Amino acid sequence: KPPWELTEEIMSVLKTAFPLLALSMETMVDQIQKHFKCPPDEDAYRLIVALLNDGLSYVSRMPASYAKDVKLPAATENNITRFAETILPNHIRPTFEADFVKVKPTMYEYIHNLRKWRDKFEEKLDRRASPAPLESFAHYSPHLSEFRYQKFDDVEIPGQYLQHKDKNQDFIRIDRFLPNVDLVRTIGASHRRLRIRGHDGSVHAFAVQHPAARHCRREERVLQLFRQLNQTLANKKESRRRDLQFTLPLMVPLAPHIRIVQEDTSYITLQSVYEDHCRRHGMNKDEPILFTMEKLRGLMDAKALQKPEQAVTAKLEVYRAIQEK
Amino acid sequence: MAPSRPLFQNTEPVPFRLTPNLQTLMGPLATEGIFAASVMAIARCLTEPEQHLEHALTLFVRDEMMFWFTNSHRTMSLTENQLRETVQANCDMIVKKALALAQTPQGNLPAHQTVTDLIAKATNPMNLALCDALWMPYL
Amino acid sequence: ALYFDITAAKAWAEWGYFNDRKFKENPSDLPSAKQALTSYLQAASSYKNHKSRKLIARILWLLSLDDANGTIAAGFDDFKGEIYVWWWIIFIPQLLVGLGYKEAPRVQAILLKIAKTYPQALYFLLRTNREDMLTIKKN
Amino acid sequence: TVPFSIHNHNPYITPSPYVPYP
Repeated sequence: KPPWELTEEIMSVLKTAFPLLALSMETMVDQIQKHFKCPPDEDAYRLIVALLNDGLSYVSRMPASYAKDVKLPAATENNITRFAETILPNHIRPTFEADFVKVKPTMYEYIHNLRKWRDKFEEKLDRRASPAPLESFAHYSPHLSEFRYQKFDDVEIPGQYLQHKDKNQDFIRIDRFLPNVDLVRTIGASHRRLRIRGHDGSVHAFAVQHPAARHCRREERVLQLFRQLNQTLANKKESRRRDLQFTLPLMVPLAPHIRIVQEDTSYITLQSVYEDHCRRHGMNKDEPILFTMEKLRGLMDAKALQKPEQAVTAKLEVYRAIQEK
Repeated sequence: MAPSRPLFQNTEPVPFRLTPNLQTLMGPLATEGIFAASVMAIARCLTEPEQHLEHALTLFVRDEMMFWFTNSHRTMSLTENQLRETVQANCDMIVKKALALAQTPQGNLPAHQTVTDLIAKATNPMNLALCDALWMPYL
Repeated sequence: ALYFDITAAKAWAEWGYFNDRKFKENPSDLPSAKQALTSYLQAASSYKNHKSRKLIARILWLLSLDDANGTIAAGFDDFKGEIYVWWWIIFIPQLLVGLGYKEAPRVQAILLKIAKTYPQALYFLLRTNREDMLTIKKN
Repeated sequence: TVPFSIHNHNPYITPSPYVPYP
């Protein structure tokens, strides 16, 4: 029979036993899935950043298109117009259309406008009141009011079955949802930070990723393999004395597009450090890439040979100039 | 994975990411004393019996192969022999990479010389300048 | 030794490994693979000491190299006893993806047994899988 | 060269980032 028939049979067998537990888990999943979706501004930021990265990658792959005469090749205008029409709020559609669709620009103005829009949206998102009440993400607060007054069968904190244990007697149960929700913007995305209290006073933090990537299962498989490998390291002598372990957060999919990830609140990316230094020193974060693109365009428009095999000394000189400047 | 053939390939100028800024954050003394030795320690502890790593990697490689074949939309046979052969080949490649790092030299050379060679290759500016702009070889 | 021993699992594991190696060397001795699967099942049932996960991985690898007649998938009938589904929980993704490839009955038996004792280990993954199947098969 | 300096290079040692390169 089709796989979904067997899946439904297993689900029915599961529901016949533990009806109240299944009901509680289903209600919790439904509430999280319904009230933790992206607002329009974050969608706009995500899509603008994706378009800018794609344009930079294309120009890098095929230089000489960065000149002021190439008229937006690769049939990307279809993507531009589709994004303007069916993925943009009515409020900002006119300005976006006037800036992008009407002008029909070259690559230079394309990237310039994308950069301006990205900066605008970054500034807009960074000035939000970050800690938002948990009772706002609801119509009658089925998350702050639920759970110790609305649950049925003592749900467990998710993600505890991915570990290499021998019994579940001492698993931590959900006791409460903390009433504050953080707003976090990453380099190209953003999410909400939930927090849970266990029945022993411990606190666990998760990130809710609504537009989960297209390759989540592969990453989960890699994490599974290296979580398996951590046991041998824990049991071997040359490694256990140095305390060598891979760092692998727990991930639990709720829907084929939603996912919760165990969170560390003190993370920072290397890109963030670079951008903070640029901000403090009055520089521009985008200067090196524009410099590289312009120099490669100039040196490839002319002869692109006379260097030994592929280590074009022009590339090394550009790299040294970037390092020095 | 290579889009043409079912193999594990990187095809980048450097073996891994080790740029000048990370090197400066670590420092020369720490880079020599901790970073270089830990890689060999992990390799030695994981490849002690050589039949453990392959057994651990079998299912992961099988799933990767199934995904590749399904995405290429060119299975057309579900041939078990082909699956077995490809899985064995890929597991052998990965175990070769792991066993290279855990091997000591023959003469009077230091225990971790392959790791030092790899670090030299990854810090050479000649091939650090052939990376893409989004990779930011600087920093 | 298997005749002499009462409940020793090391003998079962060694016989299973020997039969598996014999099958690997000669890719036409299905009876050897069947014996290896049965021995692995016996050893896993006798261990209950967190060392049956490797045996379960070997069993899952064996099940995927079956013929059209399910010759390998008969050591389950050959072996009588409990399963101790606790040690299979780490492999739920493999079972869920395998219930659509030529071996649905065997993995489905284990999944059904898990559903009746550890619902919280399976609810979310099963729900996501069901949604995926609904989206793909009957878009 | 420069005895008792940790910035010297040697085929059996890592390069070091404070000198240009081997």
